[PDB]
Amino acid sequence: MDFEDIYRFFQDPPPHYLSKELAVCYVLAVLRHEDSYGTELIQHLETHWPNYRLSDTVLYTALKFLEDEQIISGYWKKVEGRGRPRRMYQLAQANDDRSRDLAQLWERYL
Amino acid sequence: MDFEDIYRFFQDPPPHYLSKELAVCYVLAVLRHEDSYGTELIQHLETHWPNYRLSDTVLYTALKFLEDEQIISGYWKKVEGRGRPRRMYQLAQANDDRSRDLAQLWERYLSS
Repeated sequence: MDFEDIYRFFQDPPPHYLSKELAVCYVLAVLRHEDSYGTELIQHLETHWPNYRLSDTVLYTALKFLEDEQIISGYWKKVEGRGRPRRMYQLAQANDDRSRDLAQLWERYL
Repeated sequence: MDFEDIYRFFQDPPPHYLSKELAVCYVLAVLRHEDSYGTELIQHLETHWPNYRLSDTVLYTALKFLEDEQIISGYWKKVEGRGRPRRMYQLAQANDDRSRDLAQLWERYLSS
């Protein structure tokens, strides 16, 4: 323990990993603006909201929930230069106040 | 999970245990107003700032640091109707008031 290490923590504290509940609301906040995919949802968090991180396990949990609830749907998309397609997600509906409200819990949490 | 979990999470998330760094600043914020003791420092944190908790492990890390750096000192106090004495803590007299700066870091963190 030492003073440099203290103001360190305060000037640039380490991030927290999202819980499944936060992850659901984050993912919805993103998809309300653009379709996305797992790798990007993780990376976008680190770049846009660097006090937070998202693991593959929690991301999967959130996506499975949102699919089970029919709030999002998945689709395959080509990736230039690659044979293997990419699994994209989009909001399942045009108008869904549930997705809007959940996204708003994220923006209010922040 | 279900949607009720979600709203319930946002209404009352699990509290965050203080890191050793935040615990040093919290303890100093307390001691700038009053002498205190371990069990009180832990309880006071939860009662006044319920989004946080302090463990005995992290508290004793913080207290040992602050004693080793000569910012705080301890003394023994007699508790009514009890054999076991109580270790109290207070800011030591010093020229360089290290506690102000660190206490500020707590309060600023709270508003952030």
